[PDB]
Parts: sequence; structure tokens; C-alpha cells
Amino acid sequence: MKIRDLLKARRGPLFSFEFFPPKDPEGEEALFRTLEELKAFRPAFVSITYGAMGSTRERSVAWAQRIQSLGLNPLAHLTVAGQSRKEVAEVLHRFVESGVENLLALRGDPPRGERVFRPHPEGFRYAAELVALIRERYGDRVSVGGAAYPEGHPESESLEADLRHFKAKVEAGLDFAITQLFFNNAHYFGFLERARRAGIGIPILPGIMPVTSYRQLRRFTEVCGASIPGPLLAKLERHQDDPKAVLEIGVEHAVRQVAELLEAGVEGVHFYTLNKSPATRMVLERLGLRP
Amino acid sequence: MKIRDLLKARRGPLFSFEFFPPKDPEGEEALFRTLEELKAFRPAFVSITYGAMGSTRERSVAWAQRIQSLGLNPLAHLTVAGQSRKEVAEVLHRFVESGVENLLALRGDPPRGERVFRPHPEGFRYAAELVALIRERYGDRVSVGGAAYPEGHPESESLEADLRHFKAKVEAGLDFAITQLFFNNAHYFGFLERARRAGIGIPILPGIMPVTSYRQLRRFTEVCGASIPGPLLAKLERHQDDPKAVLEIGVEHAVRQVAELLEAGVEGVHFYTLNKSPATRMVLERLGLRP
Ligand SMILES: Cc1cc2nc3c(=O)[nH]c(=O)nc-3n(C[C@H](O)[C@H](O)[C@H](O)COP(=O)(O)OP(=O)(O)OC[C@H]3O[C@@H](n4cnc5c(N)ncnc54)[C@H](O)[C@@H]3O)c2cc1C
Ligand SMILES: Cc1cc2nc3c(=O)[nH]c(=O)nc-3n(C[C@H](O)[C@H](O)[C@H](O)COP(=O)(O)OP(=O)(O)OC[C@H]3O[C@@H](n4cnc5c(N)ncnc54)[C@H](O)[C@@H]3O)c2cc1C
Ligand SMILES: Nc1nc2c(c(=O)[nH]1)N(C=O)[C@@H](CNc1ccc(C(=O)N[C@@H](CCC(=O)O)C(=O)O)cc1)CN2
Ligand SMILES: Nc1nc2c(c(=O)[nH]1)N(C=O)[C@@H](CNc1ccc(C(=O)N[C@@H](CCC(=O)O)C(=O)O)cc1)CN2
Ligand SMILES: [Cl-]
Ligand SMILES: [Cl-]
Ligand SMILES: [Cl-]
Repeated sequence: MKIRDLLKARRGPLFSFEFFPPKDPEGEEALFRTLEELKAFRPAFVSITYGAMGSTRERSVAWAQRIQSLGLNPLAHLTVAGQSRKEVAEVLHRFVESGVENLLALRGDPPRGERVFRPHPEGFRYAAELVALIRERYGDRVSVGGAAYPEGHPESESLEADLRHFKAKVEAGLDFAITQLFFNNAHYFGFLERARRAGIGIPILPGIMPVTSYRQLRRFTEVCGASIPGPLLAKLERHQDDPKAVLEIGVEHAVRQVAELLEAGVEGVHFYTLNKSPATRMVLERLGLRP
Repeated sequence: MKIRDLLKARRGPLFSFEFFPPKDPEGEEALFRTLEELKAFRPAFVSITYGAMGSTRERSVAWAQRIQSLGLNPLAHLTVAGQSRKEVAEVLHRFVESGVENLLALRGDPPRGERVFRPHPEGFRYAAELVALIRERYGDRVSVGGAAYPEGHPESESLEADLRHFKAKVEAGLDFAITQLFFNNAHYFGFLERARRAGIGIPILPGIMPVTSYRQLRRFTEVCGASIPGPLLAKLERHQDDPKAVLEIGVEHAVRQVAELLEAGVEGVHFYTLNKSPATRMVLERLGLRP
């Protein structure tokens, strides 16, 4: 089913799960066994992150197919970095021809943690251009989401400019958005309020990634642009050499985050799930949301 | 200044304060000494609650004039209960001719000790009818707000019906709304999300009243329609006969609420302040907003 339809129809919050390209063949098989086990949670949709510069272009199409053949609903991530417009359109075509009904249109990061993005010579610069391409070619026959940033893209000059750019991307033809991970719910609620004042009505699903390793904080702050609230940071610093303690801290924090989001009427939660980590399923189990 | 203009031009949250009709002449002078002291805080606007059934209709106009003469910006509350349309229109005209630029258009509750609202036979039935009068008769000469109910008016059939009627009130000509008091921030955030999905973009300011006595809970739940979160209700139940402890519980609860609302970038906070209670001042001190 199209995500826009799942959202309109829901009997309760939609839970979705995003995984990562596996590192080796054993890991790939283990990921697909995990997806099979994940039916226990009745996921609204599942995805695997797309390699930013197109490194996974063939594998990603085959993964979308394999997800569908397990009876799960794939959200196909697609980026524009490192790829020509023709190359992007070819991958898009292969997803849709495969029966994919749901696309997440993304830019991609610049490589190796560089601050400044440079498009491929015959490529796109902005996710909005890929949203518009999808609509030009497929109209409403697919559902299209994009990324939202409650705390702003790191490269944006202000939250106000970042919101204007989000509105422009919505206007290119998004049906929904999924946020960047965050640890401070107030920043998600603040972004929703800015969106409301700007006349944005589409569903905006919070993205949650429980902290599972202390080493993650550098990526979360430097790449993702997420802030770590005082109390959480202090607990992680105090236990930074104890991986078991860190996991429990991250799960407990995410449980409290998700409980408040649900009480605040979110349409769903999108869980960023490291392939070998049980943390996101632990969060749903602790909230009593395992069917 | 018109509240619509203050909101558009704001550089940080607007803080507003609502007091109550004084009970005797010394209480009246004491209230105006409190308002004089409040000037240093630079509130965006201040108000005194309009008495049930028109009981303060002349005093309220004089009080709005006295607020102006202190250099403060009055918000004039005006209800329709227990008064003819012509009477309401007369008080409205007195406010406008006093130089009041800001009106809060309200229905009013049924009279003390009655549970059913019945309009005056030649009066208005809904706040939206007053909003419409103001727009027809004064247009942009005034800025008009209305009440919003994150947890629904008690007498509404459902939250969906409540929101539809809120939307109709907005459409009649609101520039902003101020919420009913609440104790669970998630219900405020949830209301904003429902409003966003219904295409309501006007500023909606949270109303906060710290719990100062156990006896208040009856009014808060039965008349105001607010829910009391379990942990708060537990603490209060245990300390009913310790007023000092109840004040501390209420103040701390309100501090934590407001800290999160401010982190969520609300356009302002509206404090319901009993004239002789230090609770609001204590909240502002604990937040670092007042010395
Ligand atoms: C839910 C989710 C899933 C993701 N999945 C993947 C994935 O599978 N693969 C991957 O590589 N990455 C993925 N990402 C990461 C994403 O690619 C990066 O965060 C990237 O740096 C920005 O992508 P974007 O689509 O948000 O960019 P865009 O929306 O294109 O924005 C890029 C920058 O340009 C600015 N901008 C936009 N419009 C204008 C304008 N009109 N004028 C000026 N500036 C403008 C924006 O504010 C922003 O600073 C994901 C992110 C999220 C939140
Ligand atoms: C910020 C704030 C300040 C206040 N100040 C005062 C004050 O100074 N003095 C005072 O007496 N009271 C005051 N009140 C209280 C208010 O008068 C009561 O809560 C009252 O019961 C409802 O007033 P309202 O304006 O919200 O009613 P309305 O908006 O008129 O709604 C009344 C009921 O009718 C329903 N409804 C609305 N339109 C329609 C329609 N077209 N058809 C059918 N049903 C409809 C609503 O859903 C609701 O159930 C204040 C409340 C707030 C939140
Ligand atoms: N800017 C941006 N935001 C994004 C993404 C991204 O790539 N870039 N993601 C998707 O595109 C998601 C986040 N992706 C993540 C990928 C890895 C780790 C992580 O914990 N990595 C470990 C190292 C793991 C390893 O080497 O095996 C770490 O940083 O310690 C965290 C988040 C959502 N938002
Ligand atoms: N429905 C409704 N909502 C409303 C109002 C109202 O009158 N009715 N208010 C504005 O119109 C504000 C709340 N007004 C309040 C008025 C008094 C007390 C209170 O504490 N009263 C004491 C009695 C004190 C006494 O007898 O002097 C109590 O209930 O214990 C609380 C809130 C905001 N919302
Ligand atoms: Cl964006
Ligand atoms: Cl006139
Ligand atoms: Cl209403």
C-alpha cells in the first residue's frame, strides 16, 4: 500500500524501520532473517538506506524486490549525490517497475564528512528536484516522502531558512516526511509548530535512533546535526566505557521519548535500526506495543 | 500595539498575564501595584478576567483604561453570557473607544452552580458570533483572540467536533488563540498537531495556571476540562493539608511544563495568575526570567 493511504487509514500509530547496507554476505542474510522476524511487530513499511553516491544502486533494487517477496512493504530510498540525472531516473524506473509504490527522495551527504555539497556534473543538486521528477513521471501512482530536520540541516544558515527550504520541497510534491533523528522531543514539537505556522499540513513522522554506542555521538552531532540533551549526555559520559550500560541508557531514553510522542498524537514513529541491534524492538516491547 | 503585530514582529516568546476581578478597594489597589511592578518584565499584554454574566461590564472598561495608563498593553476579555447582543455591542464599543486594540472574544460559562449553558433570549450563543460582530463593525481596528481547548470543552460531544467548532471560530476572524490551562504538555502538542492537519495556522498560545491549592482540582477538571497527570495527582492527594507543599508541587510542575514549551519555541506563554498568589512569580524566577 501507498504510505499516504496507510496514514489516512490507520487504526493506530504506524511503526516503520530503516536498516543499513550489510557489510558482508552473512550480514546480508542475517538482515533478511531480521526482517522476517520483524513481521512480529507488523511494520507499516521497511527500508534499507541507499549508498549516498550510488554505491548500492543495483543491490538496492534487488533488496526492494526481496523485501516485497517477504510480504513487507518497501520504502525505497533514492539519493541524487554522485549520480547523473539519467542514472537516478534509471534506478527510479527499476524500483517502480519492480512494484515499489513508496519512494523516499533524498539528496545524500557530501563524501567523507566534508561540509560542502557538490552535485555530479550532469546531476541534481536538491532532493526537491527528485521529488519533482517522480511526480512528472508517475504522478500520484506512487507515494513520495522526504527528509525533515527539526534541528536544521548542519549546512543551513538558520532554522527559518531551513523551514523555507522544507516548504519548497513539500511543494515539489511530498505526501509525507520523516524526520532526522532527535533526542530532545521539544525540538520535534517546535519544528511541527514552525511547519504549522508555514501552512504545512502533510504527515511528518518522527525518526528515532536509540543510542547504542558512545562512539555514535560524533556522527549524531557532526553529521546528523542532532543535539544531545544535558541529562542524557551526562549519563552517557559517566558510563562511556560500559557498553551494556550505554545500551540501557539509550533504550530508556528512547522509551520516554516515544511515550510522549505517542501521547502527543504522532501518526507513527520511524525507527533507525542498526542491522544487528535489538534496541528499537526493545523500545516497542517496553512500551507494550509488541502485538 | 495589536497582538497580531506583536506576534509577527516577535523576537522570542511573548509573555502575558491574566488576573482576576479584585474583591474590595484595597485588593484593587494591591492588584494595580502588582501590575505596576510587572512593567519591568515587559509583558506583551495583560488582562483582567471579565466577570460572569456581565457583572463587571463597567469596571472592566475602567480597568482596561487603568492598565493602559500604566503603559501596559491591555487585552480586553468580553463574554456574551447573560447579556443581550445590544449590551455586548455597547461594552465592545466602550473598549474600542478607550483605545483598546486587543479583544478576547468569549462565550462565558453558565452561572455559578449551573451546568448547562443557555443564551440570553436576545443574546449570542457562541463566541464566534461575537468574533463576527467585531470583524463586521471594526475590521482591522482591533486584533481578536479566542479560547482554544487542547482537551476539548467539557460540553463538546467529541474532540473532532470541538476542533471543527474551533476552526469555525478561527474562520470568523481570529488573529490568535490562547488555550485553556493544561497540565500535560503532550495534550497541548497533540492539539497543535490536530490543528495543523485541519489547516489552522494562527498563533496558539499555551495557557498555564500553576496548582496552588488541592481545592482547585474540582474546578480544573469539571469546569475547565483539564486532566491531571497521574504523578501530579498522586503528590497532591498526599499533601492536600500541607498548602506550602501543594504550592511547591504546583510551582515545580509548571516550571517543568514551561521549560519544555519554551524549548519547543512556542510563540508565547499566557499565565493565569491569582491576584494574591506568588506562584507565577516563583515560576518565572525558577526559569531565570525574573531576578
Ligand atoms: C529519513 C531519512 C532517511 C535518509 N536516508 C538516506 C539514504 O538512504 N541515503 C543517504 O545517502 N542519505 C540518506 N539520508 C541523509 C540525507 O541524504 C542527508 O541528511 C543530506 O545531507 C541532506 O539530504 P536532503 O534530502 O535533506 O537534502 P535537500 O532537501 O536537498 O537539502 C540540502 C540542503 O539544501 C538546502 N536547500 C534546499 N532547497 C534550497 C533552496 N531553494 N535554496 C537554497 N538552499 C536550499 C537545504 O536547506 C539543505 O541545507 C536520510 C535522511 C533522513 C532524515
Ligand atoms: C484564555 C481564556 C480566557 C477566558 N477568560 C474568560 C473571561 O474573562 N470571563 C469568562 O467568563 N470566561 C472566560 N473564559 C472561560 C470561557 O468563557 C469558558 O471556557 C466557556 O465555557 C466557553 O467559552 P468559549 O468562548 O470557548 O465558547 P464557544 O467557543 O462559544 O464554545 C461553546 C461551545 O459551543 C460549541 N460550538 C461552537 N460553535 C458551535 C456551532 N456553530 N455549533 C455548535 N456548537 C458550537 C463549542 O464546541 C463549545 O462546546 C476564558 C477561557 C479561556 C481559555
Ligand atoms: N546526514 C545524515 N543523516 C542521516 C543519515 C545519514 O547518512 N546522513 N542516515 C541515513 O542515511 C540516518 C542515520 N544513519 C546512521 C548511520 C550510522 C550510524 C552509526 O551509529 N555508525 C557508527 C559506526 C558503524 C560502523 O562503522 O559500522 C558510528 O558512527 O559510531 C548512525 C546513524 C538518518 N539520518
Ligand atoms: N471554563 C472556564 N475556563 C477558564 C476560566 C473560567 O472561568 N471558566 N478562567 C477565566 O475565566 C480561567 C481560569 N479561572 C480560574 C478561576 C478561579 C480559580 C480558583 O482557583 N478558584 C478557587 C476558588 C477561590 C475563591 O473562592 O476565592 C477554587 O476553585 O478553589 C481557578 C481558575 C481560564 N479558564
Ligand atoms: Cl528540508
Ligand atoms: Cl466606531
Ligand atoms: Cl473553540
